[PDB]
Amino acid sequence: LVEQLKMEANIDRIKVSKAAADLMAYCEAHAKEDPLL
Amino acid sequence: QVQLQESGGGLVQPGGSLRLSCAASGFTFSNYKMNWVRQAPGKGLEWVSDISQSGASISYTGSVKGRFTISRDNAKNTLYLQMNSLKPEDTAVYYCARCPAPFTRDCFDVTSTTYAYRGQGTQVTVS
Amino acid sequence: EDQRNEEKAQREANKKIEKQLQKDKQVYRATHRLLLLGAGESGKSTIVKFETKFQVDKVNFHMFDVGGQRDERRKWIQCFNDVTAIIFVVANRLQEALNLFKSIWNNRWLRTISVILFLNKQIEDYFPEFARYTTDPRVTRAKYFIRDEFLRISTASDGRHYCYPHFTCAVDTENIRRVFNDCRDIIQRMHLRQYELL
Amino acid sequence: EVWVVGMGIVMSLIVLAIVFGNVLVITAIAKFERLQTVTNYFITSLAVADLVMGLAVVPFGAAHILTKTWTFGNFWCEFWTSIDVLCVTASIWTLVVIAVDRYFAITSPFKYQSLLTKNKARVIILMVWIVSGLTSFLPIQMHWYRATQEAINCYAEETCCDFFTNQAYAIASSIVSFYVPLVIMVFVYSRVFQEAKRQLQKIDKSEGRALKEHKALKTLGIIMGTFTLAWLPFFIVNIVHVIQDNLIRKEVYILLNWIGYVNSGFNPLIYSRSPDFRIAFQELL
Amino acid sequence: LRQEAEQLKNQIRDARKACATLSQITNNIDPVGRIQMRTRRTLRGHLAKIYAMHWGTDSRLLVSASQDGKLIIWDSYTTNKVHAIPLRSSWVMTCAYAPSGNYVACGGLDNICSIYNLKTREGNVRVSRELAHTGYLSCCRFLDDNQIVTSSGDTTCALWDIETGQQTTTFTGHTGDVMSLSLAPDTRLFVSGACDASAKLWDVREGMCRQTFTGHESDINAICFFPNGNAFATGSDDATCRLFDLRADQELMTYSHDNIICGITSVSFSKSGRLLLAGYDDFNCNVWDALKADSAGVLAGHDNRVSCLGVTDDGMAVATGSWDSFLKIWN
Ligand SMILES: COc1ccc(C[C@@H](C)NC[C@H](O)c2ccc(O)c(NC=O)c2)cc1
Repeated sequence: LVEQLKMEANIDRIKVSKAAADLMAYCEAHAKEDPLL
Repeated sequence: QVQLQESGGGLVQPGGSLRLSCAASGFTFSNYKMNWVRQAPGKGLEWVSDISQSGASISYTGSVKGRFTISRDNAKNTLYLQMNSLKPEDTAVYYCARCPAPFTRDCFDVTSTTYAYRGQGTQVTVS
Repeated sequence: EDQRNEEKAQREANKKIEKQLQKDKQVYRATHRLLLLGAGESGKSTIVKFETKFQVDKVNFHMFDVGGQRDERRKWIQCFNDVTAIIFVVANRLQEALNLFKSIWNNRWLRTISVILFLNKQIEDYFPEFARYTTDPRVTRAKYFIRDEFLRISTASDGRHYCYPHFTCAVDTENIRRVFNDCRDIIQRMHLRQYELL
Repeated sequence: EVWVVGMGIVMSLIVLAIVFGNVLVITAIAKFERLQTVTNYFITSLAVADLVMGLAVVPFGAAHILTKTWTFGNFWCEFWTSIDVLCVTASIWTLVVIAVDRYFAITSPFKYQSLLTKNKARVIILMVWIVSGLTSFLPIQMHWYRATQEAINCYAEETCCDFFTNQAYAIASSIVSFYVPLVIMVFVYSRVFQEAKRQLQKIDKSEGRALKEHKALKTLGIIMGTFTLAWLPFFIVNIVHVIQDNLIRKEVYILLNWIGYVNSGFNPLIYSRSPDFRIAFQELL
Repeated sequence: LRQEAEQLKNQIRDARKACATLSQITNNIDPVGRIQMRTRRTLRGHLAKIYAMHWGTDSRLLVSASQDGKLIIWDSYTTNKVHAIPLRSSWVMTCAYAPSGNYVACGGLDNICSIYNLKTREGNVRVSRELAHTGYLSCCRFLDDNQIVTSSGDTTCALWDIETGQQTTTFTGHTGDVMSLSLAPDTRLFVSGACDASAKLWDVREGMCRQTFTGHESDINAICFFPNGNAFATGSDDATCRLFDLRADQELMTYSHDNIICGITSVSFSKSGRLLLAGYDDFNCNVWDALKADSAGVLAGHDNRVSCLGVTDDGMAVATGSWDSFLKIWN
C-alpha cells in the first residue's frame, strides 16, 4: 500500500493548462469527420 | 477520496458512558444512510445500530434497545453513538460503516472484509 | 445482379431462426425460475429436491443456487429481478438474516418478488421483547415470535408481494409440494391484483 | 319545437362519446409497442367493434328517428340492418372471450401464459368475427328473416325502414347473441369470485396487522352489471314481442335500442382501467 | 505504518492539488445546440432482459446477450439473426466481439468465460476453449483474436491466453468488485473500474498499477476511454459522470444535473469525443457535451432500464439494449 503510494507519487504530472488544451484541440479537429454532431 | 474516522473510546468499568463520533468528509452527507457496526475480538462482525437519512427511523439490535442512542448531524458531518450502561459483553472494535447507494432503503454492508466505506474503528472495552 | 443471391441466403437464416425461437420460447415460458439465497440448503435442495431442476405436475423449475458465490451481494442480486419466488432457507445470528431480508424487501429491482421463506430451525438474552409478546409453549413462543418478527418486517412496505412463512425440520419428504402449491398462489395473486379484482 | 331539437343533442353527445372514447384505445395500443400483448389484442377487437357501432350505425339510426323514414334506399337499408346485428354480436362475444380468458388465467395459472400464444389469439378473434357474421350477415342476405304478415304493406314494398323478424329468426338470434354469452359470463364470474374470496381469506390467515372484501365485488359490479343491466331488457323485449305481440310499442323498442347502444361506449371506460392504460392515456392528446 | 501511509497520501494529495476544471478554459467556445435522434430500426428479437451488446468492429454486425439463454449475432442494415448461439450458462453479464469479426465471448454468474467460433467449417457453432476465477465475471474484451482481458467480481482483472488457456499475467490490488474495463485504442494500457470508487489504471505488459484514481462517492458501474487515449470518463451510482484524466492524475469536470438521482449503467463516447452518451436508470439516455457539460438531448425511448450502450467505430449508430428484450439502433 505505502510502496504503491510512493511509486505512484514519484511520476510526472502535466498541467491542466496543457492537458485541457489537447483535449479541446483533438475534438475541434475531429468534429469535421464526426457525422453524428 | 471518502474519509470515515472515529473518536472516543477506551476502557471503562460497567455502567459507564461513552460518546463516539465519526468524521465523514469527501461525499455529501445529507443523503446517505449510516450505521454503526461492532466486531467482538474473536468473533465475526455483528450489528448494533442504524439510522435513516433524516434522523427519523432509528433502529437497533435486540440486546441494545434503549441503552444507547444514535443521532446524525446533517450539517457538521458527524454520527454520534451515545453509549450508556455498558455490560461485560460490550467489548469490541466499533466501525462507522455506511451504505452503498444514495437515496436508499437497504444495506449490504456487514461483510467479512473488503468494504471501502467502513472506517478503521476505535476500540471500546469493559473492565 | 449477382448481389441478389446473398439476400435469399440471409433471409433463409432469418426464417430458420424465426422458426427455432418460436419453438424455444414455448419451453422458456413453461419453466419458472427460483433462487436459494440466505443460506445453502443442503436439506431442502440436495436431499429433498448452478441450476438444479425438478418437476411437479408436468411443470419444471430452474431452482438456481448462489452457494459458490461471494459475500457482497449488491451486484449479482440486481440481475435476478425476473424470477418468480426467492426461496429463503434460514435457521448474533438471526439479526443478520433479518437485516438481509429487510434489504431484499426494500430493494428497488427485487421490489416485486414474492419472498417465500423457510424456517429450517424447527434467545431471550438477545431479544428483550420476548416477554412482552404473546400469540408446551417452550417451542411455540420462540417459533411464532421469530415468524411474527419476519412478518412484521414483511407487512410494512403496496400489496404486490407477500412472505409465505413455512416450517420444516423433519426428513422433508413432501417439502416440494410446499413450494409447488405455494408458487401457484403467486401467479394467481399476480393476475388478480392486475385485474383490479382483489 | 323541442321534440326535434332535443334529440339533436342527446343523440349526438352519445355519438361523440362512442367515437371519442375509442380512438383513445385504438391509438394508445397501435402506438406504444408495449401494450400489443395477448390480452390487449382482445380489447382492440373490442374498440373496433364499437368504433364501427358509433361511426356507421348510430349516426344513421338517429337521422332515421329525426326523419322517421329511410332516405338512402334499400341497397343500404338492407346492409345497415345487417351491420348492426353484426356489431352487437361481435361486441358481446368479445366480452365473453375476455371473460373466459380471465377465468382460465386465474383457475389454471401455470398454463395460461404457455398454452395461449400471440399466434393463437388471432384464431380466436377471426372465429368470433365469423360466429358473428354467419349469424348476422348471411341470414339477412339469403333472406331467412323476411317474417313470412303485416310488413308487406311498406317494408318489402318501398322506403320503410322497420325491423320485422319471424318466430324462427328472432329466437335463434337471441339464443345465440345474448343467452349463450350471459350464461357463460355468469359461470365464469362465479368461479372467479370464488377465488377472489379465497386469496383474500388466505391473506388474513397469516397477515393483516366487508372493509376490503368488498373490492372483489365493486369491480365485478362495474364489469358485469353494467353489461347485464344494459343488454338484458332489450333481449327480453325481443323474446316477449315475438311470443306475444302488440303488447309493446315502438317508442319502447327504440328506447331499449339506446339503453343498449351505450354499453358500447362504457367499455373503453371499464376495460381500460389498468395503470398502463391510465398512464399511456396522457401522451395522446 | 498506517500513519506513514497517511503521510504519503497527504503528499500525493498536495502534489495533485498543486498540479491543478476545463470549463474556465472553454467557456466562450461555440456550443453544439439541440440535437435529437430517432429509432431507425428496432431489433425486436429477444425474450428476456438484454444485459450487454459489444457493437462489432465491422460497424455493421453486433452481438447482443440476454439472460434468456441466447446469444444472437444481429445485423444493423437489414435486421436479421445471422446466428443464434445458445449458451449453457443461462445467465450472461457480458459479451465481447473480436476486432477481426472472428470470435465472441460470454460468461456470467457461472464464473466461466467461454469462446464461441463463428467462422467455422463444419456447420454448428461450437465452444472453442472455455477457460477458468472464484466469482462472477462481469466483462470481457479482445486485444487480438486470442487474448482476452476479463474483469471479475473476484476483485482481480486477469489477462488470459486462449492458446493452452493460461493466465499470462494477473492483476490485483482493488479490495472490491471490478465492474467494467475499457481498452486504449493503441491497445497498450487499460483502465479498470471497481466498487471502491477506484478507477485504477493498469499496464498490460508488466502487471501493476501506474497511476490510480479515487474521486467518486459510490461504486463504478461502467467506464469508457477517450478516442485518442489521453482521457477517460466514468459513471457511478450517484448519477454523476466524471471526465477523469490519465495525464494529470485528477479529473477535469464533473457531469451532474440536480434534476436526476439515479445510477449510470453504461457510458461511451462519440468519434470526436464531443457527445458523451450515458445510460441512466430512469429509462432515458442523456447526452453530455465534452467540455460544455449540459444535458442537450434526451434519447428517452426505452421502458425498463438501459443495460448497455455502444457506438460504431466510425461514429454512425448508437445502440442501447434495455431490460425489456428490445434493442434500438439510434442514428
Ligand atoms: C323499427 O325501428 C327500428 C330501427 C332500427 C332498429 C335496429 C335494430 C335492427 N337493432 C337490432 C339489435 O341491434 C339486435 C342485436 C342483436 C340481435 O340478435 C338482434 N336480433 C333481432 O331480431 C337485434 C330496430 C328498430
